[PDB]
Amino acid sequence: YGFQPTNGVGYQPYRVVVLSFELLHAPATVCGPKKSTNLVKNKCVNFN
Amino acid sequence: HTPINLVRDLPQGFSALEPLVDLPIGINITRFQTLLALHRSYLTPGDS
Repeated sequence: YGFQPTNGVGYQPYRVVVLSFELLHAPATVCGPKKSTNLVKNKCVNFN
Repeated sequence: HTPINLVRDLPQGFSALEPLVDLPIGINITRFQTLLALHRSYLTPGDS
């Protein structure tokens, strides 16, 4: 591909990353991040 | 891991085995084999 900075938008090289997420029965290794909150004690709270 | 003083057989006694590792390999394994090591002293020539 002849990419040159002068070219147009379509012409410009683009870095593309595709994250395929194979889903199998097997143990899941890649999980999402943890959105957590502060811990409060001595109060009736709904904890997870 | 425990220390023992007994050559002949397993010692009679009860102990638990705590889990060290859980690996996600997910491969079907039918068989296994153990590996041993050789020990050579200074006196020995290196050859096999």
